[PDB]
Amino acid sequence: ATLFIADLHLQTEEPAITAGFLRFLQGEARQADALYILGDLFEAWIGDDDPNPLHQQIASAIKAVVDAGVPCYFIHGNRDFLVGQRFARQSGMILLAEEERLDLYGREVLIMHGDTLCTDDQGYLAFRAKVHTPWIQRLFLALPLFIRHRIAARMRADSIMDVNPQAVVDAMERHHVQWLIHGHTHRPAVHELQANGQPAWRVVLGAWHSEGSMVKVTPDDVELIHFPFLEENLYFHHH
Ligand SMILES: CN(c1ccccc1C(=O)Nc1ccc(S(=O)(=O)N2CCN(c3cc(C(F)(F)F)cc(Cl)n3)CC2)cc1)S(C)(=O)=O
Ligand SMILES: [Mn+2]
Ligand SMILES: [Mn+2]
Repeated sequence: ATLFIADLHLQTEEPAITAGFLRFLQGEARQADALYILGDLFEAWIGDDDPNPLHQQIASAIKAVVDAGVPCYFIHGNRDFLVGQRFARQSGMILLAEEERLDLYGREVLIMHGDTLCTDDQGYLAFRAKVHTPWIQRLFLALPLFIRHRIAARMRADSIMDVNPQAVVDAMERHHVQWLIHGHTHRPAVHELQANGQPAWRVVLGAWHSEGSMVKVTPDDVELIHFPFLEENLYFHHH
């Protein structure tokens, strides 16, 4: 089986989510054929030179899954678009483009973070166009670390709408697929539509707010799965 997760929004202020992700990496992830992280792994990112210890802890935990034989892939989200090749090397992850077409046990499946499907939010799209401009990224990354931290703290306070239906059909027909997996919208669901004159499905991941969420693809089915962060130890009413 192949696993997909997204929108964990890891941050030091939310240690329970970090604990849940480490348990996931130590258990379920080790049995997968591959692990895809479709964006928003971190709540924020200001560059791979950030000494934030959470970054090194996450990188080591993912690297252990990679060393165990499970290839791990990453597509950027709107929160962590500055994740670069230095962190990819530390974690063992492979960085993918904003859109990729996968063969999963015969299925042609398109994957993306999903924010590019939100073509009605012109305000966010203008932000995305700016922060994805290469010279703007290079200029920001050249700033001192403490300056970048101050900018990000203010910009987070300065800065979710849903996808546009026609944008979904356009992407699914551009890639000629009947399956699409994405996150960003934080609305876990399975939507049936029509693309390429045939039934098609858009599978949406959930954010790691109170419980975990993943999509598991097998040769036989597609599974949207919700699970608790930590080991809920059972313990023991009247008639
Ligand atoms: C969907 N959302 C939005 C909806 C509408 C609009 C935006 C978003 C949105 O995604 N905003 C957002 C994303 C990441 C962070 S950040 O803290 O991680 N960080 C990243 C690096 N970053 C700069 C800064 C610059 C420069 F200073 F030059 F401007 C350049 C460059 Cl290249 N990167 C500083 C900030 C902070 C805010 S929403 C509800 O916010 O989630
Ligand atoms: Mn998200
Ligand atoms: Mn997002």
